[PDB]
Amino acid sequence: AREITDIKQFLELTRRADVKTATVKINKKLNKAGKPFRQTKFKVRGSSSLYTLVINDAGKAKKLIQSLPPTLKVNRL
Amino acid sequence: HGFYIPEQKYLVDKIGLVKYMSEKIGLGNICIVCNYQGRTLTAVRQHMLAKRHCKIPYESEDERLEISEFYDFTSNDGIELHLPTGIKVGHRSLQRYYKQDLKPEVILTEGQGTLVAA
Amino acid sequence: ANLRTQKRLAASVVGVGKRKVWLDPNETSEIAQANSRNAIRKLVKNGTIVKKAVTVHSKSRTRAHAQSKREGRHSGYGKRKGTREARLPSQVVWIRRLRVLRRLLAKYRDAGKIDKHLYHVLYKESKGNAFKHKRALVEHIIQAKADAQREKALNE
Amino acid sequence: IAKTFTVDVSSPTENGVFDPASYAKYLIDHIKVEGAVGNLGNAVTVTEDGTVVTVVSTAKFSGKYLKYLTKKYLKKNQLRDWIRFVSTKTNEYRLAFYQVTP
RNA sequence: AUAUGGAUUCUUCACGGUAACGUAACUGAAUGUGGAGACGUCGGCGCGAGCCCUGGGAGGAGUUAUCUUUUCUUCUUAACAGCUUAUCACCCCGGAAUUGGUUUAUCCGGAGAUGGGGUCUUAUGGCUGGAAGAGGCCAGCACCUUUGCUGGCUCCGGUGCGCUUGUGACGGCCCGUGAAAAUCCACAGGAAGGAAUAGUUUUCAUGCCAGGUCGUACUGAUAACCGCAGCAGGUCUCCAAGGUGAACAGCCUCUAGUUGAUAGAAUAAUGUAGAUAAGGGAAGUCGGCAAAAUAGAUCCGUAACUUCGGGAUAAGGAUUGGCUCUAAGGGUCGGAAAAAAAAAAACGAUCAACUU
RNA sequence: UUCAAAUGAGAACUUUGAAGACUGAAGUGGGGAAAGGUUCCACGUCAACAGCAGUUGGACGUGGGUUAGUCGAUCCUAAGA
Ligand SMILES: [Mg+2]
Ligand SMILES: [Mg+2]
Ligand SMILES: [Mg+2]
Ligand SMILES: [Mg+2]
Ligand SMILES: [Mg+2]
Ligand SMILES: [Mg+2]
Ligand SMILES: [Mg+2]
Ligand SMILES: [Mg+2]
Ligand SMILES: [Mg+2]
Ligand SMILES: [Mg+2]
Ligand SMILES: [Mg+2]
Ligand SMILES: [Mg+2]
Ligand SMILES: [Mg+2]
Ligand SMILES: [Mg+2]
Ligand SMILES: [Mg+2]
Ligand SMILES: [Mg+2]
Ligand SMILES: [Mg+2]
Ligand SMILES: [Mg+2]
Ligand SMILES: [Mg+2]
Ligand SMILES: [Mg+2]
Ligand SMILES: [Mg+2]
Ligand SMILES: [Mg+2]
Ligand SMILES: [Mg+2]
Ligand SMILES: [Mg+2]
Ligand SMILES: [Mg+2]
Ligand SMILES: [Mg+2]
Ligand SMILES: [Mg+2]
Ligand SMILES: [Mg+2]
Ligand SMILES: [Mg+2]
Ligand SMILES: [Mg+2]
Ligand SMILES: [Mg+2]
Ligand SMILES: [Mg+2]
Ligand SMILES: [Mg+2]
Ligand SMILES: [Mg+2]
Ligand SMILES: [Mg+2]
Ligand SMILES: [Mg+2]
Ligand SMILES: [Mg+2]
Ligand SMILES: [Mg+2]
Ligand SMILES: [Mg+2]
Ligand SMILES: [Mg+2]
Ligand SMILES: [Mg+2]
Ligand SMILES: [Mg+2]
Ligand SMILES: [Zn+2]
Repeated sequence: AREITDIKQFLELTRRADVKTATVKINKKLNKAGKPFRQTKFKVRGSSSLYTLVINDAGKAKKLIQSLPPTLKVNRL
Repeated sequence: HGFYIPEQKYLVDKIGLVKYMSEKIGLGNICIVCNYQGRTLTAVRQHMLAKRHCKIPYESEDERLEISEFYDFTSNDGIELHLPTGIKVGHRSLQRYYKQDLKPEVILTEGQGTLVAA
Repeated sequence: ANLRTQKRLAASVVGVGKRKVWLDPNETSEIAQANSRNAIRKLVKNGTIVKKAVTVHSKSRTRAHAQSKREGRHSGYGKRKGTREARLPSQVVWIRRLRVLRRLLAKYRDAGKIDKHLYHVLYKESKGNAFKHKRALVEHIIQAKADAQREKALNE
Repeated sequence: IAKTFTVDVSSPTENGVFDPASYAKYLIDHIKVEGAVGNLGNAVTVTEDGTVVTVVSTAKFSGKYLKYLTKKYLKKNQLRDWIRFVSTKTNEYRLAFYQVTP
């Protein structure tokens, strides 16, 4: 239902102890400049709602994939 | 204007394909396509620019016979047609008979066949 | 064989009218065996069944008669039916004329062209159908500033 | 700004029925640029190596247009119904046969 | 049900803002007041939705003797949440006759206008999430009681007295002023309750469990209802495509849906339904009964009489195709061995309408 | 309305394809209320019924089919009882 912006507070949510699952989705889009890029969305299912962060930056994104808990179940794509 | 010389590859007389075309607008004062007859060089000239004909048609098979010298050319059943490579090509009326795949040949096992012959 | 049902499911699966459904007449033994949607599914993609093309309603003729209309093609009295009013109501041409002037005069007030005194007359004057159209207005304005410089230049 | 379109005439040509010469003779004459024919302002480029035809233009032009002048040239030479114009990938188009038998 | 976080307190029940009010919260019994619930009708304007029309581009079909950058079609985004957006109103500064502002509609201002700067309702829209992973359209592969799998592309805008509808601010009318309650919340009140080694709170975030009973098919009518029937009757409403045209009229087409109402062969009289007729024009008949003629529009002209509003489309004349033109009418932005089988390493620009 | 094919002891009437037409958005289209009560759907079937026919059917015979915290009833009150 909702979108998250701040990543530091996004990470807390990544534990929360009740968040069992999540997923990593990749979208080919093209910017205002009309050039193809990869924006990625991080979706973490909470109990009653589902948060999704939008990283239009692939790098700070793909290392955040290296920022995730070993506990989490990730559905890739 | 759009003037194009067909098969620039093959031309012998191309400096004389210029003289046969300037004889259409030069003396008798004729359009290269229409048959339209201007009274003056202005007329045929004003017109070529009008309905837009700068092109000497190569598609007309009588036009290949007329302009033939100034070139050097160097060495339907209704169902299927027959190509030089061995091809049998289909027709656009059957397009949905083509696209449709059908049942495979139904083929019995030595187990099933045997029991059916018996 | 009785193929009614197979034609019904075809409209539903394809999601198109029974009009537009094709059943291969040569396939009439195979289509017989369909009897369920997911089977029809296979048949639909297979090509034994096909959704037929939409019959054509072409607008080219209207677009022609439409194009010519905007060249002032047939305005003729014999081409008219309704009253002048019912065709383009008077009130409407008015609310055009009015809003054109009020927006006009407004613009001038602000850009320095006319002060709020010349504005207030013209407003009250226009609303009385003292102006035919937008050019007729600017004319009365320039005649209003020209004489004001005819009452200014003799006071000097 | 330039857009470039590409058509592959290989399939029908190699099998004997087609002439990229005439095809590229036709396109040049029948493209309409801001008006009637023959008007390519060095805004439209038709050139070919014989297994393919290139189309490059700064003038108004489209994928559909290239398909329209394609289908029209065929019916003129009656290669219609023996050949159909398909899009292999966006803006690069290929000429093909419906049924191919040995 | 409740637990964690956040907030609040030694100035106990928070702070900011001149104000309109603002926020993630910020004790409040009896009882009292107040709001929503809660309401005509018509008119014309304002706005939004879907539809309709329409340019460019990416697909796919159709037509091509000749012609047409062509004709048709796919190009979609839900409830919910977050940021943002409005007419009405209201707030501070200001103090206005040279009377100004201003609606299509003439209303408002020292009981404080114009003008300047702000606040708010969030109806409605815009971005983001939901959400491309869905669906849709093109090209492929295999598979036949496996079932699926693979690739591509889903794009960017325009116009308006248009249509349907929602809604807003107003207006006309009434000896007509166009429901009630359930329900919910607010405020007044200050009972009562409680901090400093700790306490209060669930109108804040998050987290946990639960949601009963019955209706749920199809018809809704030229065959499912009532007319003794599979009867030309009767029976309450929603959505509503293009063209003609004033038009939800008639006339033709698209999306969908029928092609079902015993058939063949003939073509007399009588018929029923439908048409036309020379010269005459009601001489027919109880009676112009029936039919005929007149009709749309734009212009010109329009009597006695009248309760002065009408009468009046009075009466009565002229024009109406097609085609090429002319002029007028706007918006935005810039000034063990052998053989064999088998298995594995005042301008200027631009934009778009029609209507006369 | 017409032509072919299919099915069939049998075809003017069933099924499919083809062509021609009609309703023409105030519809012969898509959904409901009242009333109907299984008429919906499928496999079988043609004595009787569908004022001709019948291989088809709202017929006959055997079965399957209606899933709600959010749509309704339920609660509230209106004229009244
Ligand atoms: Mg009108
Ligand atoms: Mg009109
Ligand atoms: Mg008026
Ligand atoms: Mg009230
Ligand atoms: Mg879209
Ligand atoms: Mg969205
Ligand atoms: Mg919302
Ligand atoms: Mg998005
Ligand atoms: Mg997809
Ligand atoms: Mg509009
Ligand atoms: Mg209505
Ligand atoms: Mg239902
Ligand atoms: Mg109905
Ligand atoms: Mg009836
Ligand atoms: Mg009875
Ligand atoms: Mg309606
Ligand atoms: Mg219409
Ligand atoms: Mg209409
Ligand atoms: Mg039938
Ligand atoms: Mg009858
Ligand atoms: Mg007579
Ligand atoms: Mg006569
Ligand atoms: Mg007479
Ligand atoms: Mg008499
Ligand atoms: Mg008599
Ligand atoms: Mg009488
Ligand atoms: Mg009469
Ligand atoms: Mg009279
Ligand atoms: Mg008259
Ligand atoms: Mg005339
Ligand atoms: Mg019949
Ligand atoms: Mg009709
Ligand atoms: Mg009719
Ligand atoms: Mg029906
Ligand atoms: Mg229904
Ligand atoms: Mg049935
Ligand atoms: Mg049966
Ligand atoms: Mg019978
Ligand atoms: Mg019988
Ligand atoms: Mg039964
Ligand atoms: Mg639940
Ligand atoms: Mg409810
Ligand atoms: Zn010519």
